[PDB]
Amino acid sequence: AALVPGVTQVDNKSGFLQKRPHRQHPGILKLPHVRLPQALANGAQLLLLGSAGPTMENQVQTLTSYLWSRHLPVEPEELQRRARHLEKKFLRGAVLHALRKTTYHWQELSYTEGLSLVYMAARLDGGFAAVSRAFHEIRARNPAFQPQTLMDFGSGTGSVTWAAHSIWGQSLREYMCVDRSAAMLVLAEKLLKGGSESGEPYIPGVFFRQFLPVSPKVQFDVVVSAFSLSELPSKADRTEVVQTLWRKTGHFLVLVENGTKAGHSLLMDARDLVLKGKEKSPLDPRPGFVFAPCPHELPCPQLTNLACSFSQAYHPIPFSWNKKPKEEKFSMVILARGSPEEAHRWPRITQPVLKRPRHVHCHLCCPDGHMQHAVLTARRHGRDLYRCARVSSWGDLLPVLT
Amino acid sequence: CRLPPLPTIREIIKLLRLQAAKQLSQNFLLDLRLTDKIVRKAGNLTNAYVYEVGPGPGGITRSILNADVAELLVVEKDTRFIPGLQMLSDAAPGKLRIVHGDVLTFKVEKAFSESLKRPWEDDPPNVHIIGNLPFSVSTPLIIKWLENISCRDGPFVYGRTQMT
Amino acid sequence: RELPCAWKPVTYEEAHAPHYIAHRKGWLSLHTGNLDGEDHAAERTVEDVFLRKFMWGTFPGCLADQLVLKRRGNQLEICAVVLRQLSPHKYYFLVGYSETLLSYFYKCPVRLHLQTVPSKVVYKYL
RNA sequence: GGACCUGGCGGUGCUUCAUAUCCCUCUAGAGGAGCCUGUUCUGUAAUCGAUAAACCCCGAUCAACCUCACCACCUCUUGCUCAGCCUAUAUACCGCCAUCUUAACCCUGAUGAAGGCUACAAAGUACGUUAGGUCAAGGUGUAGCCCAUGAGGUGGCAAGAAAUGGGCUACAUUUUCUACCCCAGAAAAUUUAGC
Ligand SMILES: C[S@@+](CC[C@H](N)C(=O)[O-])C[C@H]1O[C@@H](n2cnc3c(N)ncnc32)[C@H](O)[C@@H]1O
Ligand code: SF4
Ligand SMILES: [Mg+2]
Ligand SMILES: [Mg+2]
Repeated sequence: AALVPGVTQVDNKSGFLQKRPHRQHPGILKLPHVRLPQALANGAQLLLLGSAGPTMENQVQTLTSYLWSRHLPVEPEELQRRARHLEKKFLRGAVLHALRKTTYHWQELSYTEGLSLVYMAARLDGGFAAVSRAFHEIRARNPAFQPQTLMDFGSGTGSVTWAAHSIWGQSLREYMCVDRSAAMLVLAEKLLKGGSESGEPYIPGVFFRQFLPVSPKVQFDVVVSAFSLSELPSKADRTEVVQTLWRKTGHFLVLVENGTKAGHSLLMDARDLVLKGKEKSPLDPRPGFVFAPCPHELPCPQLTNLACSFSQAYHPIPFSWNKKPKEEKFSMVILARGSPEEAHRWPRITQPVLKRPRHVHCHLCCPDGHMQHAVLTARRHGRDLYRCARVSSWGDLLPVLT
Repeated sequence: CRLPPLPTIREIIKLLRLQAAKQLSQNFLLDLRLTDKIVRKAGNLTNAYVYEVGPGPGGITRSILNADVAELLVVEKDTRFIPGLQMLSDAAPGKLRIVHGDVLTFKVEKAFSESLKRPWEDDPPNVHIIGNLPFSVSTPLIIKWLENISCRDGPFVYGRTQMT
Repeated sequence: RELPCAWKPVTYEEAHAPHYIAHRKGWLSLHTGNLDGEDHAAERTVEDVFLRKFMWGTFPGCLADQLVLKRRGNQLEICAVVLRQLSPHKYYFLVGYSETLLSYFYKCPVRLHLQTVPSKVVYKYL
């Protein structure tokens, strides 16, 4: 509960309210509709001139829905509890058949040359928008940050590399991109060279590797994993990767997944793993804290039954099936080295803001670790804070103190 | 120091625009532990001036840079490795000077300062040469430098400069 | 124990696909509503939906096969095919109950024509 | 360490052809005017925000001198009826739509790994899932505010500029108007599909 009617007041630092309107309040983090770079948009279409007919529309849709509805692989432990429960009810072959149903069949996707094109036509634009929104968080609240180095685990189509260039292009000097699939690496380099096998890379310093380097000595300023931890075959694999990524993180670790229950639970495992440091004597002894979106390091209050996701509207790459703008629903967590900058953390709006006559509905994750459904009105809370919430939107911060 | 990663053989092949692993016509030492061993056998390079020949990918260059040298002069014949060496130089400000040219014709007597010139009868003059060159180029080079030692000129204007 | 370790007969009607409804399969419900000029096809459809639900809920595990809902004027003949597992007295009790309840629900003289079979009559296997 | 067996070659090149998809080939348009929109930037205290709820009554339509929404100011409240709000919730249920998951035998090799064909013939035969959408032709509950999320009043608000995406109109001589429904008289470059 970070909203007490009549007690909580807006936080006026930098002499905000006097010096600026309410529509530009510092908790505003909304990003206008994302347009991809023309070089990327042109390159993607050129690579698809061979086959972009009616079959491709069906293929792109099938892949998009399949990836969206994927569940995390069922760990064995979950499997025996389901097995015994069905066993007691029946009282082995019958149980297994009843276990093939009511359980999710998780399969590896071998990203070959064919399925790599379908992925690029389905997730390049969507993935780019989600990562751009995540990076906007780091820029907006810390505009002095000028990273010189970046690593991207699970670099399928290079969306992270392009998004990082659009924000920190004047200071980044190295883009390490890791991806086990040869075809995806082949596709990602074509996209940097204007969609042709021969050309000059549009971004300088991109390094492509097939295996994740494992060494605490080499440490990157921004480590990014976007829509990649969901492709790992088990929780042990996710545990090992996230530990390595954190060990090689210099300032910020940006993890982004789908805005589903499977995605959100995945990131809360990684969030707890980094926060609950287990290494006895790490090379980098600095602690970790959640830079965004959580205003606390306490357990997620929405992880029980609900999820936590955010939305970013973007303009899809022109195709035979992309006409109207789309929305990218994603889950994110950003983990930063060091300690929180100050004690004046602000609630996060984690759900669409509903504007109604003279009152506004905001669902806030508060610094104390609890969600608060606040209906803000001018009479109860005040003219200033009501106007701040009137202009706020999904994924913004609410500047409230005491 | 934060130096860029050593290029891999695939990156080397693409950089040389060969598109294959058979038309390379060259061998590289892409193991930093062996290059560390070589630079260790080269002696104590603390605040020393090193003349490197035939770097290529730059494993020897990185190993020398990790040693606390004062200034590393690097002469490379192939232009295609110069961007990588320039990234290396950007990583280490002021410790790397890249020159394009042939080691068989490059003039080293002018490269370094005249204050490093010590008498012949004294100890070696804090200037070292290190090299992993093609075997078709090291024999002419050593013959040329043996002549220079006989004349106490060229790289040996500074004194009894040591070579590895 | 681990995911890698974890990872049919048909009747005549079940066997046939929909595109045989006028070639090999027939029609279960029969009424004049859908004909050109005739009215209340939607009402007859709703009647059939409720009636099938209620027959399947009143004779659980007894119906070997789908019903046949025939209509002559007011008359509503439910020609169902059932099994011989449940006792005959319960068949009679249920028949009386269902006829009376459906007659008072549709306000028409509903009737039942059960046909018991020793077991489901298989046509083939799919 | 010697000999042998099955291999896989996530294989690599050339030779020939089948060589349809895609090429060439054929038809047709798709630039330009005028207005309405999607997105961006700028600006405001504010919403070029909406009419099972207004102008508009040739087509359409914009702001209407309407009401709701917004901004700045104010007033009342035990009020209406143990008042009132459409305020949230299908991220509560149901319904409805949609996503995803759910062989045997016989021979050969000395009875080794192993192998088995010739036609004028030589061992071969047989339901769950979803921070899903929908509160417009549908329901059952659950929460909120009640000196205000209720009821009123006084003023204001009715944007500006591009680059690109889409859409609507007229665009003619093989045409147009009258009579007829065809023998009359007067006018004046890329692409995109398609067989
Ligand atoms: C779903 S794509 C991520 C897309 C990318 N982040 C983007 O924004 O476009 C995941 C990639 O990770 C790779 N991958 C899967 N398992 C991996 C592993 N164990 N180690 C390294 N890469 C892996 C796959 O080859 C695949 O290309
Ligand atoms: S912002 Fe709040 S609800 Fe979302 S993941 Fe963080 S703690 Fe959970
Ligand atoms: Mg829902
Ligand atoms: Mg208005």
